[PDB]
Amino acid sequence: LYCTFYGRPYKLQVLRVKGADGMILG
Amino acid sequence: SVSARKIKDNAADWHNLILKWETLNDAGFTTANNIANLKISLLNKYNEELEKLCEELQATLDGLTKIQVKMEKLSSTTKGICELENYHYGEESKRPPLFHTWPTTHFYEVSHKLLEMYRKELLLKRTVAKELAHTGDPDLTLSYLSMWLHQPYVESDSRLHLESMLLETGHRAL
Repeated sequence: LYCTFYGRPYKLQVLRVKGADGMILG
Repeated sequence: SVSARKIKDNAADWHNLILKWETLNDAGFTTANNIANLKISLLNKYNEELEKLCEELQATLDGLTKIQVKMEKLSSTTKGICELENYHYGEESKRPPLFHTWPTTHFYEVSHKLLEMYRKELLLKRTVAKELAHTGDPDLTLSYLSMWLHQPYVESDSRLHLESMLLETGHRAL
């Protein structure tokens, strides 16, 4: 994921996602 | 006449790309002075105006990145004639007919030096645009604006070197 916080670039990597039906991925 | 058309193509490309770099730098300095005035005007005493000023500073930076990719295309173009010719002519050719007296290795030297200066200057401008909106020390803000305005990685002598290509392409009158 990319975002630009006030000019500064930021890159993030998604490790874990938990959603509203209650399933947890890796 | 085959190489003649591309050498007088690349001289005109070098001159118009330097003028477009200067116009984009002047517009970028006006917007950097505006965002520095806005941050000091809040610190002595918004995010839509600050984000808009950051977005159009990024628009100036991607314009300069397009100019940098064009300068990359210009030097590989010239490098080729170096080889082809040098090899085909092979040696036994200490008489290369160019325009007046140069070989093509001087054209490699001039294009290589100009590529190195503008490539380092773009990285300095990217660091200035990365760190400008988050500092608070006004000595550092005057320093960052001075690095935008005065361009410390570009030598003056290379501009003299560009005139040597314009004396060796005949677009200017002798």
